[PDB]
Amino acid sequence: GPVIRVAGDSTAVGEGGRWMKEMVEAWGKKTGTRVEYIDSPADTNDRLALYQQYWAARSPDVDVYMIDVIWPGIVAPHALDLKPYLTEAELKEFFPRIVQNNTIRGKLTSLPFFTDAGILYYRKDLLEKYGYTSPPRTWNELEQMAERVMEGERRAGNRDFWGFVFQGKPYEGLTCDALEWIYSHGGGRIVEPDGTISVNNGRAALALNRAHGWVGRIAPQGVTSYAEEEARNVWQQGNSLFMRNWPYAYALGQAEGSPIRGKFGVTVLPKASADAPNAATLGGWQLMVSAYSRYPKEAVDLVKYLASYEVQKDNAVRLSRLPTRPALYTDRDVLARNPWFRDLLPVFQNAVSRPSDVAGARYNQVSEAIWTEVHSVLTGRKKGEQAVRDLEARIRRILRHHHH
Ligand SMILES: OC[C@H]1O[C@H](O[C@H]2[C@H](O)[C@@H](O)[C@@H](O)O[C@@H]2CO)[C@H](O)[C@@H](O)[C@@H]1O
Repeated sequence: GPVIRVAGDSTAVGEGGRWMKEMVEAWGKKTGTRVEYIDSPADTNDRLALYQQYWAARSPDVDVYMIDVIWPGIVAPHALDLKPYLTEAELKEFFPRIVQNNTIRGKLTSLPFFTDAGILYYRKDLLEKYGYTSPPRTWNELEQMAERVMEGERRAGNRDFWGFVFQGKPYEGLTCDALEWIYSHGGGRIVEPDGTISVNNGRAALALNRAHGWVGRIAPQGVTSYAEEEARNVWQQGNSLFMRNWPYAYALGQAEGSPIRGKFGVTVLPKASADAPNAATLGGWQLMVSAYSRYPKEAVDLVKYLASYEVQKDNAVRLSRLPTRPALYTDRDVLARNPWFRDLLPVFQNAVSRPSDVAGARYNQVSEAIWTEVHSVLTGRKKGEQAVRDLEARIRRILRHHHH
C-alpha cells in the first residue's frame, strides 16, 4: 500500500524529531500504513530552503510537512486545502488566531500543531543565593542581577558561568529575539500590521544597543553564533543565570540527569519599563499536506491524528510544548506536569507576531534583512541608530510594490 512520508521536526533540536517520528510510527501501526520520516536541519530558515527544493520540483516524495507559523503566506500554493476535510466544530477546537494565521485567501493551509512563545528561564537557586526574591521585570534589573551573580559564581570558581544566553546567530531565531527586544522597549513591531515600516525610531535603536551591550559582558562572546540549542546547552549545564528560549527547554532541563533539574522557573521576558508592552514572540508549527502528495486522504488522516487531543497532550506532557487546543490548558495531567502553562497562558495569548502576515510571500526576505542588521549591532559593526535606518531602507526596497 502507500508509503506516507513526513518531513517533520528536527532530531537536532531536543527530542522533537525523535518524538515526532515516534508519533508518525504510531499512526502507521494504528492504521496499518507504511510510513517514512524525513529529518530536517535544526534552523527553521534552513528547513524552508530544503522544503522549497521539493516544492519547486512538485515532488511527490513528501506527503506531510511540519511548517512554521511564519510560512503560510509563502507555502500556500504547495498546500492542499484542508478546509473541506474538517467540520466547523473540529476546526473550532483549535485557537482561532492560529487557524486564521494558517488560512490564506481562504485556503486552510495547515492544522495548528503546537504553539510557541519566547519566555525567560531563570535559575531560582541562584536568585535565592544572591538575595533576589523575584525574577527581573525590567532589562536593567536583568543586567544588574546577571552582573552580581556572575561576579560571585566566577569568584567561586565556575569559569564557564554567564549571566544570560539567547539566540544571537544570524538566522530566523534572531528575528524572534530582536522583535522581543524592540517591542519590549516600546519600539514597535518592525513592520506594523498595516504595512508601516516603523523600526527607524529611537526605542528600537536603544533596544539593539542594549543587546550589543550584553555581548561578551553578561552573555558569551560566542552568543552571536547561538541558535536555540547552543543557548540551551550552556543553560542546561548550569552555566547561565538566565536564558531566553521557547517552552521545549523546560522538559529537557527537568529530565533525570539534568544538572539543573528542579533549580529553575520561567516567566515573561523583561521589558524596558513598566508601561512598555510585554514581549513574547509568537512561534509554533503547523501540519501541511502537500499539494503534490499522491495520497491526500491518507495524509489528511495522519495530519488529523498528529493534531489530535491525545498527541498534543503527549507533546505537552513529555516535551513541554504548547498545545493549540484551549481544552488542553484545563486538562489535569497537562497542568500537574506543567503548572506554568496556566501561569503564562496570558503571555502566550498576547504573544507578538513577526511581520509574516503583512510581508506574506516576501517574509523570508524581510526577516533576512532584520537578522542581518540586528546581527551587525550585536557584533559591534554598527550602532543601533544606523542599523535601524539601514533596516528601514532595506525593508522598504523589499516590500515596494507589495500590497497585502
Ligand atoms: O528559530 C526560530 C523558530 O523557533 C521555534 O521553533 C523551534 C521550536 O521551538 C522547537 O520546539 C523545534 O521544533 O525547533 C524549532 C525550530 O528551531 C519557533 O516555534 C518558530 O516559530 C521560530 O521560527
